[PDB]
Amino acid sequence: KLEYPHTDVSSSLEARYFFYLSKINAIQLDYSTANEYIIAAIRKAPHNSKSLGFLQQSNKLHCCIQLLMGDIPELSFFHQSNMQKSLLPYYHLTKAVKLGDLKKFTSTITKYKQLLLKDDTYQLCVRLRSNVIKTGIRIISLTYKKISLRDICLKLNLDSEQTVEYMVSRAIRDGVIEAKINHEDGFIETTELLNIYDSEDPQQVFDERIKFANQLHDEYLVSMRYPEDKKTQQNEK
Amino acid sequence: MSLQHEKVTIAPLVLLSALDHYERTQTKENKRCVGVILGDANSSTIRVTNSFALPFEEDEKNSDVWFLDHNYIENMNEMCKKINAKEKLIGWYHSGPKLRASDLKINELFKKYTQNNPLLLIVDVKQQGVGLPTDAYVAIEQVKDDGTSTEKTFLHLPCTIEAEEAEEIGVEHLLRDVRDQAAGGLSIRLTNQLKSLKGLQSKLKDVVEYLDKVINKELPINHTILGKLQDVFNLLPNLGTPDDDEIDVENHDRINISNNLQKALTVKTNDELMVIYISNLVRSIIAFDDLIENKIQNKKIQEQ
Repeated sequence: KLEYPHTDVSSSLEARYFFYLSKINAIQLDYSTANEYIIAAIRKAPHNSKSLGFLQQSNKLHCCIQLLMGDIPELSFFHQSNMQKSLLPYYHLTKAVKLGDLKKFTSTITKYKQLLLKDDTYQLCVRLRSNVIKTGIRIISLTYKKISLRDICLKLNLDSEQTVEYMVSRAIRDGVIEAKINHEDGFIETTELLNIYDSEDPQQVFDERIKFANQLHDEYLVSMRYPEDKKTQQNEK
Repeated sequence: MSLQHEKVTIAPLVLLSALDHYERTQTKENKRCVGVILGDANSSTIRVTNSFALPFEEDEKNSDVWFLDHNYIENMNEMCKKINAKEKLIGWYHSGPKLRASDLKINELFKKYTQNNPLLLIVDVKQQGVGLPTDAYVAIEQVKDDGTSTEKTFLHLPCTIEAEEAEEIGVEHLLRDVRDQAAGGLSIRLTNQLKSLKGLQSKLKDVVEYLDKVINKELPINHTILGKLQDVFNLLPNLGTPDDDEIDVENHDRINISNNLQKALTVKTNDELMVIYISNLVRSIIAFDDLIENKIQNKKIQEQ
């Protein structure tokens, strides 16, 4: 529709606005754009006790959104909160993904299922199953340049030689593992270049950082004048 | 004679006079002002102090028919030396509006007078270019075979300016401009970079058309000229090599520094904000004292 203005709108209305945006993108399979908003939405909301509940909602969502995009969110952020007990099932989601252990993630979502359903994080959890598996094989690829797919099957307790192939094969379409499978030399061999300093990539990062910085220089400049003007209207020496 | 002259720096006054002289003698195209050029030389830095007009009539029916006032030159040389001794005959200007093959007949007359090779300043007098329209040529003599045995030819030298305290300020004083040949600030260097690209495209056409005229409008094949052209192509950069890659790594370093330098500036700008709100804070206490004084003032108004 596009008509959502920014002209005079309260900070209460924007803060709620961004929370909704995060939810709406994630169920329709966009994760990229949900990151920016889930972070924005924490920042506009204040950090009071009467508001603590809203922050608990945001913090639960921040785990799913981040993980599906394929970046692990801070262990630290959930550790060193007071919200740690609410985010206790959610800490256990993050640890499962980290270790790559399938068995762990399945156990978590069974025990805490009633809690997860209220907050509406559970539907997102069915999808987070997929993330657990890729991490388990991701781990093996970094450690081990050449390992036979026979050995990969034993380790993550997979069913056959065909199973192990089809997970790894999809992982490389999206480029997450980044390897090559050899079925006629009987091992998987990593094709990792693993350098980004002799890529045109740094150019692209620095652009965001510079644009944000200038953005703020203008925001200081504009704001500064308005109180100065008011004191000038009032009589003083 | 000496061929040791690597730059010519010309004062604003020399340019301004010779140009000024063109309409003071009320000459129009195909009639020439020439004048005497006075200044320093025998050095790498040529420093062009002053100039004065001569009468000059050009007949172009025969380029062997020319007018030059001989006596005028000797007389004038001696008077100028009594104001300032650093004035010597260092050449003569030709008023343009282009180079000719004919300027060499005239140059011989000026070798006579001088102990340096005469500078031939072709001052183009309609004024084309976003640069200076002043060319400098000094006749250089060297043995060379391009259909000749001993060549006299004219080698270009750079034209730039140098000015005194007084003269610079007098230029600035005329001008309502802030300059843009300076390459000082960010703003100025932006303007320049675009002027540089436009400078480059226009010269390339002149090279492109010259070559069309040999091969289709039939001038002769000049091996020596082409030869020079060939090397342009030989010393070109070639990318898709590690050379191209060193550039990529270079870009990264400079843009990283721009970000880190910019982050410093994010503290500077933000810090100041707090200081103003301090000034606003103070101005309300001051305004309160005023507001009290003005409460009292209103009772007087009622009373009176």
